[PDB]
Amino acid sequence: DIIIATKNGKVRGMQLTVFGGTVTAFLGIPYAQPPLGRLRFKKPQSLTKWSDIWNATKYANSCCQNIDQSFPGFHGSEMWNPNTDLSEDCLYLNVWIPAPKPKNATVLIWIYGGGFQTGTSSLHVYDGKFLARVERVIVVSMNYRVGALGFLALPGNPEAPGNMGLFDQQLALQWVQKNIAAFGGNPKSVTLFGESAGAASVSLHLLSPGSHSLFTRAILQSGSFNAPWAVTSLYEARNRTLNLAKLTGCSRENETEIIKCLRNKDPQEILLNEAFVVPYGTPLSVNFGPTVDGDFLTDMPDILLELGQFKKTQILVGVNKDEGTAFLVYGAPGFSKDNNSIITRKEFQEGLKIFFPGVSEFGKESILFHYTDWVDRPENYREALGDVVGDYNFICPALEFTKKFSEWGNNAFFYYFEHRSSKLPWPEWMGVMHGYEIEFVFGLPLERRDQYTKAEEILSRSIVKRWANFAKYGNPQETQNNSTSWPVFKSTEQKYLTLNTESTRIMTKLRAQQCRFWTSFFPKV
Amino acid sequence: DIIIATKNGKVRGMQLTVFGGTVTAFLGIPYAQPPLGRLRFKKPQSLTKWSDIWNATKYANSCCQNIDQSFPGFHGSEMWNPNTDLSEDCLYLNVWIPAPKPKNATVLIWIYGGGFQTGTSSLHVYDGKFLARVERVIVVSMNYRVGALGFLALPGNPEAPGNMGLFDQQLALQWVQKNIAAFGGNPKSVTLFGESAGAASVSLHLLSPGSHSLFTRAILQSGSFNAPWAVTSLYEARNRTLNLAKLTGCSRENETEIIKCLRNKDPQEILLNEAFVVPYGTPLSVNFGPTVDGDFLTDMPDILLELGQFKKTQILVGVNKDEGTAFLVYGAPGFSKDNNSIITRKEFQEGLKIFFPGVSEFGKESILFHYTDWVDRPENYREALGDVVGDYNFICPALEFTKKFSEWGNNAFFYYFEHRSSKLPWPEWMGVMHGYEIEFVFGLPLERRDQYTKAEEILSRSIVKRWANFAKYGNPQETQNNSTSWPVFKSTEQKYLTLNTESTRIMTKLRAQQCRFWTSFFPKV
Amino acid sequence: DIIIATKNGKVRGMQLTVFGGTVTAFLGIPYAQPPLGRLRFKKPQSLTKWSDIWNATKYANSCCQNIDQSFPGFHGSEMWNPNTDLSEDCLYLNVWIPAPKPKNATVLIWIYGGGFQTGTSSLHVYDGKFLARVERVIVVSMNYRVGALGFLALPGNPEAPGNMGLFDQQLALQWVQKNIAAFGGNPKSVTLFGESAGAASVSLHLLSPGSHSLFTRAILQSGSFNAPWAVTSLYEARNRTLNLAKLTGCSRENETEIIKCLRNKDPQEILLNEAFVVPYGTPLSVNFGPTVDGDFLTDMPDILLELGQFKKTQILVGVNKDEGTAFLVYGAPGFSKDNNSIITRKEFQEGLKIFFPGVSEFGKESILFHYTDWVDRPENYREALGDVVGDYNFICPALEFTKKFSEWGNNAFFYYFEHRSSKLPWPEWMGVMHGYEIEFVFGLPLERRDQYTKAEEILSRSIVKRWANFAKYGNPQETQNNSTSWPVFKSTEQKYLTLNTESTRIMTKLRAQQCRFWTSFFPKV
Ligand SMILES: *[C@@H]1O[C@H](CO[C@@H]2O[C@@H](C)[C@@H](O)[C@@H](O)[C@@H]2O)[C@@H](O)[C@H](O)[C@H]1NC(C)=O
Ligand SMILES: *[C@@H]1O[C@H](CO[C@@H]2O[C@@H](C)[C@@H](O)[C@@H](O)[C@@H]2O)[C@@H](O)[C@H](O)[C@H]1NC(C)=O
Ligand SMILES: *[C@@H]1O[C@H](CO[C@@H]2O[C@@H](C)[C@@H](O)[C@@H](O)[C@@H]2O)[C@@H](O)[C@H](O)[C@H]1NC(C)=O
Ligand SMILES: [Cl-]
Ligand SMILES: [Cl-]
Ligand SMILES: [Cl-]
Ligand code: NA
Ligand code: NA
Ligand code: NA
Repeated sequence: DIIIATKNGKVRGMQLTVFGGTVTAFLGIPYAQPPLGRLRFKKPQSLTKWSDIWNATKYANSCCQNIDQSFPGFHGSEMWNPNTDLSEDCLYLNVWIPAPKPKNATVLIWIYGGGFQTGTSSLHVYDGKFLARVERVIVVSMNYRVGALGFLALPGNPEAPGNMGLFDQQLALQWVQKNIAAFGGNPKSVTLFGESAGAASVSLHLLSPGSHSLFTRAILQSGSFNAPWAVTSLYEARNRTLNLAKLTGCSRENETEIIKCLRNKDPQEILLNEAFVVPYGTPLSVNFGPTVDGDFLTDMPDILLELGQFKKTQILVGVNKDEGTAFLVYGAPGFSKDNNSIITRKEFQEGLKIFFPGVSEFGKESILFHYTDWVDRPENYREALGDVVGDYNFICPALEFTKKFSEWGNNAFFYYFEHRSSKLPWPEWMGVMHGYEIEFVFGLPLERRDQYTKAEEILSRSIVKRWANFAKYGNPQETQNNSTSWPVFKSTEQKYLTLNTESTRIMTKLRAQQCRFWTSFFPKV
Repeated sequence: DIIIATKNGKVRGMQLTVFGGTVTAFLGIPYAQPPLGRLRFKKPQSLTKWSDIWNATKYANSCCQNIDQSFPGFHGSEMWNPNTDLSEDCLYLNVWIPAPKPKNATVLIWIYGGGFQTGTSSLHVYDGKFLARVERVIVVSMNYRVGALGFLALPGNPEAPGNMGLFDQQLALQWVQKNIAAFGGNPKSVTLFGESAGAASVSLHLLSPGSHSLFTRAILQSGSFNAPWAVTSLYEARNRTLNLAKLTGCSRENETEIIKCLRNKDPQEILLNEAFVVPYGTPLSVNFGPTVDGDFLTDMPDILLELGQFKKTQILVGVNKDEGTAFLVYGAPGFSKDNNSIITRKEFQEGLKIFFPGVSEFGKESILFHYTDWVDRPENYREALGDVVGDYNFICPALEFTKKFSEWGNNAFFYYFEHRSSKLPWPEWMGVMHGYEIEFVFGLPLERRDQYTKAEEILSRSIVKRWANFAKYGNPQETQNNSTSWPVFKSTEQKYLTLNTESTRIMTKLRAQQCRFWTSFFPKV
Repeated sequence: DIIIATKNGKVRGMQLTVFGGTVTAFLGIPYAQPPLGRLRFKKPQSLTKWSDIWNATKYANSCCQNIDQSFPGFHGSEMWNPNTDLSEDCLYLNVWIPAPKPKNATVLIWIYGGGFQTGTSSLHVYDGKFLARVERVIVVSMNYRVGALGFLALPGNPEAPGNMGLFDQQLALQWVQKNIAAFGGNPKSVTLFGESAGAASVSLHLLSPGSHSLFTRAILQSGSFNAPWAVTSLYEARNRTLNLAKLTGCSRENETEIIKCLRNKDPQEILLNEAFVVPYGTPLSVNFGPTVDGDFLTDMPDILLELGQFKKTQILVGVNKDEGTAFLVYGAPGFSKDNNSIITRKEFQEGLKIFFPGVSEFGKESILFHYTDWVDRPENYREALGDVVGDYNFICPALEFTKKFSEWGNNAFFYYFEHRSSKLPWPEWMGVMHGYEIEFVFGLPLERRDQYTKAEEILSRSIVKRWANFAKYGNPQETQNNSTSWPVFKSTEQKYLTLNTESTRIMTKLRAQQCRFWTSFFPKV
């Protein structure tokens, strides 16, 4: 058996067989009072207490959230949908600990992405039992509130202050500071890692003075708060909150009255309306996300970043080669997972309209300009629109974050993931898609039984070791198997490392031309 | 009289006449519960307590261990055999303190070598009364468990977790932190020094976070954990533990059952079997040694070293000119202490087979290649095989440890001991053998009565002062008698200092060609 | 009235009129138990306690000590003799505090010189009322034991451990740490300053870990522990202690018996014998001085200095142009204060014999060599012998101390005092004598009534300000009156500053040729 005495009381885990060995899992440990009723929209409140043993033996409810129904039956999209019941009663977390119980293990705290609107920690690709087996770290993950239930903002108003999902994340990190030593974990050795919105959330914990002391280091996969989807401004947030009240017929004179009304609405009505709180929204729309609440976040993050006002520590940051493709089949004309999507100039022009709703005419023409001069290919426009979307949304904000961060003294490591999963269910033209490094990081290809190639095992093995070396030692080398040394990202040289199954290479200045466009010029339009 | 009140209770020492003066010795102070019975194989447990006075007036039991019987009657080998009764009841330590009682003396803590299989602190060449007389430091030494009784590993299993000898060492350092101030010693000024396995153990205390706070600085004579004999991997350890169970007919389904059985076996049966737990073993075999227990040692030490995860402090590291010769007369064909051992190519080839059991055919041919191109000498092959064995085993791992360590900021000093003791009982062709600087460090030649030359007195005097200056001031200069300044070992210049009776010289890049072979190339084969 | 409540109880001071203003003096505050009887030769014991008010209204007893009787009636020498009753009951100190009572004044603690054999703090040239009036610092001075009563050594023997005068000094600094805040003084802003043996004592407080925390910064006028008169080695000390026992017929089997006997002898018999405990002694002889006691001082100070083992802080160090002249009229042939002492080669040769008793023949010839090649002057040999004595004894050890100290990172300032007091009672050929900057430092020429020139007032004014700026701010600039900036003494450039009534100049490499002789070469002979 395996009871562990936490501050809140005792909890039971379950033994897992992994790679001829054992991991102990604690699935579904509550970390907050369920945010129901009076508590919906509020910050997570400290969890009651309890005698008797809590069975943390299965994954807990996933938070309310709209589901991706664009490809029913399709593993590509469906692997991302919640795989446990939705419920507002969702403030739970998971612990994988090596067997035997470690003495002082480094801890990795995963924060899932999904645009701040969706996601859950119980996804198969977020399963921590491998990292715990293989690198002997303890892996933790938590569910946090998404969509309006997690980010509805009416700032300076504790009824719905904004940022509740982040404070959920924070409360979980805290639970780790208070309880992980009982699990053989070292609260002084915690690395947050996360992907996409998850990566952005991690970068926001680097800015939140509330988070400073609740972790050691950070990893950002395909996301950073300076991405253009990451932060709703106070204006658009308030607009959106009201727009929502309107659609639920919860418009009121008084603002606490609006909240009180929104709290009698049922999750579904809120979920159903979340979509049209925005004018023209895109496949990247973040209807309810992080804002400048003057609590988690004290100023526009761009200012804090520019001015070195953040946790001084090492970071590991990275993006995938074809970041933007996943999004083009959610609205872009003549794109389809089911053919090769050779599109015309005219179609390219219309897709911009889709990704840059407004965004002026000249703005769009300037994107078309920067992106349509070439060594002349039917796939030209198709390739270009994916690259427009990844660069603007993922790659360039990540390279600029690394740059800005690194300028203040800390070591930074940058990777460019370029391996297309041999099992990817999406078609070929989509390439190395957004989110498809995660399974490498979590070490699924280490599982011989699971239809990955040998080369894939090897590559995941190495990534898994670099991630682990990073968390434990702030240095993501793989020192034993005669590997390519990963250099720090300097402003000036901007070296980054390439991850693939063949030649792993040191390279400089990723997307140089592209990012000058997006980073210098584009904000001005 | 001379009682000193320790935490555990009072203890009595004895006055020694030394060099027209007095040293106070405390020999055989218990520091742990005797590791007998239920406790065999476990970590050392905190020592009972006691009223009445413990007489620490003679050296205590030496730990169980196999004896070197290759030259009965021969002082060369026999000087190393235990010179007190063997017993599992062996967790004792010794204190030499200057008279009069010092006010705040720096402390040197000796850790003996002997391959982790043998050794004891009561050897005549480890006698601390000279250092205490001459440099007025307090010298401490402890016995720690060797062989399986000290290193039997079944990891994650407190019944035999591995590394018990190291935790013995650690517990002794602790006793020093808790008690040495009562002896006029400064717990804030402790230098660990040790030789061979002892040197490796010291280097492992540099990695063990458990040891960080229990000492100031370190000296490594002819040994470092990155030597190829120093660390048993988890695999080979477990293999060896089982192999042992098998030979004692202690194979069991359950693993605690295996330990329980091994604990009813008598030390001798365990001692007798320890040898053939290994396939083809060599004269350098370490059947039961340090492992990655995830307690004393959290990861492969090569990684921690490579990644700067160690105590930041000064080190003094060194090797002897003819490190490998001692081993060739324990199995190498046509070697003998009793003639000059001119050997043939064919004999050289066979000796490699002896030192590199397997180790591929090409591996051995590459050693023969690197080592058999010369200015053409009958002693060629004889000289070459000694040099193969010292370089691989002692010199190159020590130079690489210094290099790696020094890269993180700390001052490092490197010496190359090249004086052949005028009393060495081994023959001439063996040169400046492994272990034969110890008597210089401990200052035996300072003893006029003892058949050393004047030049030898002088050289020991100087070494003794440099060691002392190192421990007290982290700088191993001899500042008064117009000496050669010892420079720090930098990566890039790699200056080291030569110790002999004539010209003491500054030199660069010891065994440059040789170590590139062993350090870069050889691990790959 | 003016009572101040110290830890020991209340004390009364007296108002002084100074420069149209008021200083409050506390003269003769006890700081230790009187070291009489059982206590003679022991370390100073913590002072009883007391109700009622101690009148600290006049200078207290000066410590036992032989008097200079070479010029009865002569102000030159007699200004140095004790000007209060001698008594073993002499452990007293003085405080000058500005009126009105300061809020948080920097404190200067004067330690007098006199070869460790003589001196007292109540000398007119040590009067702190001016510094207190003019720079508003609090000035403290203490009497400490001199001669054998203060330095008799029998090391490791608390009956007479050596160094009692230093521990007297230390105990006084302590009294200042514990009590000066009650006097409006800042215990965190204490600068020790002292001259000659006093300067050496200051430099020894830089080495004594016991002193680390009892002061901020240091000033060394004409003295440093590395001067050849400053430290008696353990041998010569013990020799001297026994030699003394012999002359008092206190030779005994047992060593505590020797002390017990020496304690029934009356101060005079001890005082009378102190002189011939030495073979051939010189005018610079220090019969009983600092030793390596393994308490105040843990190792030969040369080693600690060479190895950076000292308090890291700023120092201000300096010497006078004609350091050695004062000594030549105490034994050197054909020298006299009463004529111009043109001496012959032969006389020069004999004076060396006087200053370098033995000291080999070649040693003396090498001094004559280095010092007798010139632009050919009858005063040649007379000038040369003064310069031999000052360089060896004062200048070169001070320049080398500054050099060595400064190499470890701290700012150092060096001055060369070159003004001959217009009132000096010694004759002209003696030039700028040893000890005759003190009156400048203490600011006597600020006193208009006192027969100094205007230029002298100005120069003292400036010195007094630089000293004050040094203590308060660690930087001895005089920033207001368009002065020459005092540069830090670097190893390499060795800039020092010249103090005189006309051109104050920056200069490099004082006595370059001379010190290489004394510093490199001479120790070898
Ligand atoms: C690619 O497919 C696009 C998507 O349209 C829908 O899916 C395809 C596969 C058909 O089943 C069609 O009935 C649906 O409208 C087409 O718009 C696009 O033109 C096709 N492009 C090609 C074949 O290159
Ligand atoms: C050196 O001796 C080797 C060791 O063999 C043994 O010891 C010698 C001294 C003899 O007593 C012999 O009976 C033993 O077998 C010999 O193998 C080797 O050939 C000898 N080499 C020489 C003389 O150069
Ligand atoms: C300088 O005086 C030296 C000291 O000797 C004594 O003092 C002098 C002034 C006389 O009063 C004499 O009776 C004493 O012996 C003489 O040794 C030295 O030769 C004199 N040198 C001169 C005049 O240049
Ligand atoms: Cl690689
Ligand atoms: Cl030398
Ligand atoms: Cl000036
Ligand atoms: Na542009
Ligand atoms: Na090679
Ligand atoms: Na010379």
